[PDB]
Amino acid sequence: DEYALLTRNVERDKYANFTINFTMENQIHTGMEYDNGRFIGVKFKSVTFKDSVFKSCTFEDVTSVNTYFKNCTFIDTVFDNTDFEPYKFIDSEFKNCSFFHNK
Amino acid sequence: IVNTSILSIVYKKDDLIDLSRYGAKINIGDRVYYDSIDKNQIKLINLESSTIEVILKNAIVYNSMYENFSTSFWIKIPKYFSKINLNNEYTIINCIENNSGWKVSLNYGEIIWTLQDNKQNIQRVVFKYSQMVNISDYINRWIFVTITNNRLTKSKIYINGRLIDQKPISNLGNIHASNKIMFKLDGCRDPRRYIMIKYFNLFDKELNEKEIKDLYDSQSNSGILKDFWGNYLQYDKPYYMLNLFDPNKYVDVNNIGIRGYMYLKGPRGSVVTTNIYLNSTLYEGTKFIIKKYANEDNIVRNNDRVYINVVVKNKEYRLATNASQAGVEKILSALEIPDVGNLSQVVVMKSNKCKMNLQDNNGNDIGFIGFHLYDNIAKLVASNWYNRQVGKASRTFGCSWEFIPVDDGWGESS
Repeated sequence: DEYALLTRNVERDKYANFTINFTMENQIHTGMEYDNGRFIGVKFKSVTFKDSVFKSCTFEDVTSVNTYFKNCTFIDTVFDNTDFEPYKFIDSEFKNCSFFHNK
Repeated sequence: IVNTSILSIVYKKDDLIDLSRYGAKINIGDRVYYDSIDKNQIKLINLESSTIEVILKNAIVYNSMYENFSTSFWIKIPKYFSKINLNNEYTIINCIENNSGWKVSLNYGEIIWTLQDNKQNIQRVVFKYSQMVNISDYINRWIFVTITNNRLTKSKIYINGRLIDQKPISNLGNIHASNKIMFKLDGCRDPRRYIMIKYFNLFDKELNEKEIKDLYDSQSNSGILKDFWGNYLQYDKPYYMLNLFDPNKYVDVNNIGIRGYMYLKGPRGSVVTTNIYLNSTLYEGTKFIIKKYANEDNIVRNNDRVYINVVVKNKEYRLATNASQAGVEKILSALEIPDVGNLSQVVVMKSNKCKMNLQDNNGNDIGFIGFHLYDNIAKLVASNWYNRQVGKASRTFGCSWEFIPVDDGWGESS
C-alpha cells in the first residue's frame, strides 16, 4: 500500500467527420481517435496503429501491406471490401463491427 | 387446453386483463409498451416504471408441497451486445416472497426457471443458446417457453414445444409463492436492455408433451405470415431476403430491365463483438417490399395477392417475368414499374413451406419463387415444378424464404 501505480491517463487526439483516399505510407499512429472516419480506396503501405480508437468508421475498398492494428478498439465500424485478416489485429477489440466482401 | 388456465393475460381495449375465472388485478406501470400492430406484444424496458404486477386471488396463491403447475409465454430477447451482459442474471417474472416461490430470469444466452422452497432449497432448469452462430433460431426472435413442474418428479423447460432441460425437484419442501407476479427487469445492469413478451399463462397441472405442442401451434397465428423475427409480415415494409436452402447467401440484381435477373450470392458478411457474438450479417442484398392487391389492415395473410417491389440503388422496381420463356423455370427480372405492362407479377403469399406463388393476370400458376443454377449463377425463377412437388409431397429446394426487416433487437449497422 501507500505506493500507487503511475499510469498516464492521456486523452487521445480526436479526428472526426472526414474522408481519406490518399494511399498513406510508412507511418505510425498512437493514441489517436477517429470518429465517423471514412477510409475509401486506401492503400495502407507499412502503417501501424497503436492504442487507437475507431468509432462509427468505414473502411471500404482498402488494401494493406505490412499494416497492423496493435491494441486498438473498433466500435460501430464497417469493414467493407477490405483485405483485413485477423492477424493484422493484435490485442484489439471489436464492438458491433461489420465485415463484408473480404476478398 | 387454454381452458385450464388459472391466469391468462391478453390485451384488450387499451388494457391488460386476466381472462381466467379469477380476474386477477393487473397494475401497469408508466413506461410499458405494446405493439401497435400486434397489441398482445408487450415491451418492458430497464426502468422502474416498466412494470406489470398481477395480484392473484388467495384461492390460487401457490402454497403446497405437491401441487403440479406450469406456465407458458412467448418471449423475444434482443441480442446481448456488450461484455456488461455477462454474469448478470436478472429476474423478469417474479413470484418469490420471503425467499420462497418461483421466478423466470435471464442471463447472457440463457432462460432460467427457479424454484425455491421455504427452507431456501433451490432447483433451476436452464435453456442455453449460443450467440456464436451464423444464424440463430433464438436471438431476438419470438420463441415459445413452457415450464412444467411435477412436485414428485421433475421440473422441465421446453422451447417451441421441445424439451430442453429437466431436473428432479422431489428434494424440495413446501413452496410458498408470492400472491403477486411482478413482470419487470430486476437487477439488470444494461440500461438499454428490454424484453418483449406475449400470452402469459399459468396452469395448475403438469402439461404433457401433447398439450404443449397444441398451445405452441394455436398461439402461432397460423394464417398470418410472419417475418424472420416472428412478427406479423407487413405490407410496405422493406425486408432483406433469406433463402432457407442456403442462408449464407443473399439476393442481388445484376441489372434492371427484362434482360437482367435477380440471383443468390454469397457468402454473407459478419457482425461481431469480441467474445460476445459472431453472427452473419442479415442486412445484405436487395430488399423486397410487399405491395397490396388483396383484410385492409397492412398485415399479410395466407393466400393474399401481392406485388413485390425490389429495391435497387435505393429505387423501387417490380418483380416480374414473361411466362413465354422456354423451359418451366421463368427467370425473374426487376422492371421499371411503369414499363411492366402485361408481364406476370401477381404473387400469392402462403404460410406450409413454399412461400410465394407467381401467377399471370388470368389467375394461372406460373409457379413458386425459388432459384435455378445456370452456369453456377443461382438465378431466381418462378417454376411450376415446385407446385407439382408440393402436391406429390416431394422434396423441394429453394422455394422457402424469410423476410428480414431492420430491428433494434438485432443491432446491425446501417
